[PDB]
Amino acid sequence: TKQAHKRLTKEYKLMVENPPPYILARPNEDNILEWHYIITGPADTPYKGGQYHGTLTFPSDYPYKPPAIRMITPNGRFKPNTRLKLSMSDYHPDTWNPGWSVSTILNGLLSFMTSDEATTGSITTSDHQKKTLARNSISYNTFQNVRFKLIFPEVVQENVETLEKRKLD
Amino acid sequence: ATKQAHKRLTKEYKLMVENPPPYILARPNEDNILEWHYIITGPADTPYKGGQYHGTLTFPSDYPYKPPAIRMITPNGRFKPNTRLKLSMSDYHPDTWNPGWSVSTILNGLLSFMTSDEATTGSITTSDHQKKTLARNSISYNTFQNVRFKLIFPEVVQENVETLEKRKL
Amino acid sequence: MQIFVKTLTGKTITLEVESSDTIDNVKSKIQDKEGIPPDQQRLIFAGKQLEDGRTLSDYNIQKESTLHLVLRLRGG
Amino acid sequence: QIFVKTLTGKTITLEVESSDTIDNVKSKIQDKEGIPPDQQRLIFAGKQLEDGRTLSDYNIQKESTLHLVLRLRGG
Repeated sequence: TKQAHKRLTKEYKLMVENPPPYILARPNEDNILEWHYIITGPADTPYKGGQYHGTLTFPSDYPYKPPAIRMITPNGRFKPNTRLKLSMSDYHPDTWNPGWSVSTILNGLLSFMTSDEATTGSITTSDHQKKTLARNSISYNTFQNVRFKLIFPEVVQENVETLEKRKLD
Repeated sequence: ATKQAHKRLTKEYKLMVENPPPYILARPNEDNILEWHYIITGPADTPYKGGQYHGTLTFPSDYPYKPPAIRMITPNGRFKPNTRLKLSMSDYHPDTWNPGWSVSTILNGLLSFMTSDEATTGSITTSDHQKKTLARNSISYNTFQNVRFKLIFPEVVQENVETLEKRKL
Repeated sequence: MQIFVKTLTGKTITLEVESSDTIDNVKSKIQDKEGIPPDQQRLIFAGKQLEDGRTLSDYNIQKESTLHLVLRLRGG
Repeated sequence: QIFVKTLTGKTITLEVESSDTIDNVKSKIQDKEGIPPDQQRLIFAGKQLEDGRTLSDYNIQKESTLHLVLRLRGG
């Protein structure tokens, strides 16, 4: 659709100019409504050093409804490939501000992932499992994530170089 | 699933393996003879050209005396997903039903009504850009966002991954 | 020439038609071959409904092409 | 006088006191921006803040920069 294409094209430029900290995102070149994000685990969180691939599927009525949020890389916090039930705290739960940027949505997602709140899609693991999946996340996206190789071919090239350096030390 | 329904649907399945109707591939659930799954390939000279549309025919336990419930799962722009579609040969018309009608005729009625523009219960109003957009995204939807498609058509999921990889080359 | 028509019960019949024959003429020939309610059904080719006034040549229906009968309930 | 980076990326200044509650801080943010406090979440050096507390509970020195991230709730 024309309205969402122009808005999401603007969102991408704003994100290219100033990406949100720890978050990279770009739209699928064959579908502007489907964005693919990569979350880098913050230092204080057990997800440190993790490469976390997920999708942001914007509805056809964009920008009037929220997107569907999923996570693909095994991480220990969310069930992979499961739509996350995230709503906006309000008197009416079905409230969506049409003016929230994509960077605002992703920053809120990371802030939720760093917390311990539960929702539809939240899984309960330990901290040793979140650290283990954080270490193997780069390997997963490079070899076991078909959508990662299609959307992020250059990041796959950064991953293979990274893993070779991980053999050192 | 009665003995009479099981014999009929097995014969109807056998007839559709030998002579499948154009653009329509269908087979039942191995664990439920009554739950059939179809794949409509979008015909040419229609905005659905090249689309991969997955749906279901839920036959009642007392088949062949009551009509099945027709649905479509893949976002298509013609029908509301996961909603019972009111078609001539469907559970919306029980009194008109004839047990002698073949399963291929039921699917051809769904396909022909899909490529037309007559309104019915379950149909939606979209533009041509929206129909063609969903036709392009249909393969990616059934491959990664359709669990039932992955369980019923695992080999088509593999063909779809091959199709998408080559398109990204 | 000859064409084929799959009836509602899955049966296949053979019709002797000409490219000039209208879809309505074809439906009438079906009724001659076997008692048919023409107003009650429609013919399909290439996954799309065929209109009565148009010809097989207009629809590019060549020889040995198979047409399919689907039910046409008008009372929604 | 403290600063908080809004969702738009801009930085706004707030007339506050260490005695004032986090909720009142968000009310001033709503007066400035329009985002209601229910839809607000504030971070400071890598940790969030609770509405029932005040500014002194997090020992926030005057003229500090805070990051406003959009809250997101789920059940």
